[PDB]
Formats: sequence, structure tokens, C-alpha cells
Amino acid sequence: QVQLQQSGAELAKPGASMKMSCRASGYSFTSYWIHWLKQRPDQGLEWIGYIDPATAYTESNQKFKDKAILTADRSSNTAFMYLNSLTSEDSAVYYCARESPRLRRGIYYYAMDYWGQGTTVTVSSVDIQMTQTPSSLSASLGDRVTISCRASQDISNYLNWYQQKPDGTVKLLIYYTSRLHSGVPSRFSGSGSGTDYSLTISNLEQEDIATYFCQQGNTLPPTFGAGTKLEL
Repeated sequence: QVQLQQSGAELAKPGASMKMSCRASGYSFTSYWIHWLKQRPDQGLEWIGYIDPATAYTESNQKFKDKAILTADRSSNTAFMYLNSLTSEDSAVYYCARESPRLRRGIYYYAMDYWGQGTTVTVSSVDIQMTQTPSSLSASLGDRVTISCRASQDISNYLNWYQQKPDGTVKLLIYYTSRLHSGVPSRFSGSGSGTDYSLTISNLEQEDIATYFCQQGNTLPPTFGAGTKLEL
């Protein structure tokens, strides 16, 4: 079983540097990319970059190009991220996540199929826009519910959906508009095309209470929606 284990919470001084790690077990580390992401209090996620462990090649978001450096060591099955010139804007939860198996030779989904548990950092002494509606939505057990997602440009069906629980745990539910991931119960379904997409949950259960994110992976950098909170 795939597993990603991240390092423990740290505090730091303004102006300093720091280093955090992500240890892999239960699969061939050199066969899939590792991604890094940032999430601020009560906000959506931002994508920082990825590294290919087999070749050491890296890709970075222009917004983080002076802020972060990514590395990997194959023998110890571990990836790393280094940050510099820390400010209060840098206090956040940081995550690592694995890239899913490809679509065909040279064509990836940009769907993150397994996630680490997050590291909390405290500092103390044109992009494609996604729009999710509504921002929160209440329902009762056994109901049918649908949520909507729009992008600012044709994303040609490269649209993915994730679920985040109150304790931070993140998982992939659907990739490439309508494909279920391993272990997802078939009461989850999705549809769309062009710029307009939706997710539908049939026969709600109490373990479905959470926050839901959409994400395009047509063009770099990957961008996320701001979330829909689903409550009883």
C-alpha cells in the first residue's frame, strides 16, 4: 500500500531558512513524480512545483521561483523542500503528493493520487482561474447533491476532484472528468465539457461530510478552486 510520511511541525524566526522531508514506502519511488503544495488558513491550495526522482529534473511556479528549492535521494526513498527569507506570509500547512500513472506515453493527467499528512510551519519572533459554486451547502442524510465548477478557458476535460476532512486528510475521488479512483464507492459521479463541470453525490452518508475542491491540469501551473463545504 502506497504511503507518504512527512516531518514534524516547526517554528522559525523571520529571515531564516528551513528544510522539511517526505518519506516514501510501498512502491517504486523512481517511477512517479512528487508534487509540493501550500494551503493557508481557510483558503484554497497553491501548487509550488514537482521533481522527477529518476532524473532529478524540476519544474517550478514563477511565483515561488526565488523562494523554494526541491531535491530527492533515491537510496533513502525521500524527497525534500527548502525555504528561504521567511516572513509571516509563509506560515501555512505544506503537503507532498504523488502523480498518478500516465494517460499514454508523454501525456499525464496532473492528478495527485496519494497524499502525505501535512507539515505546519509557524513564523514568529496568465493563470487559469477556477470558480466553484456555492461556497457552502447543507443537506440531510439520503439526499442527492450536486456542486459546480467553471474555468476561464477550455480545459479539454482535464478536470479532477478531491476531498479534505476536518483533520487535514486529503484524498482523490475522480480524475479526468468522470473516472473513479481505487476504492471510491460508485455513488460519486461527475460530468462536464469545455469550461463547465459538476460533481454529484447520491444517497449521502455521514462519512461524506467534508470540503470539496476542483482542479485543472491542462496547462502549467495547476490551479485549484476555493472549495465547497458540505454540512448536515
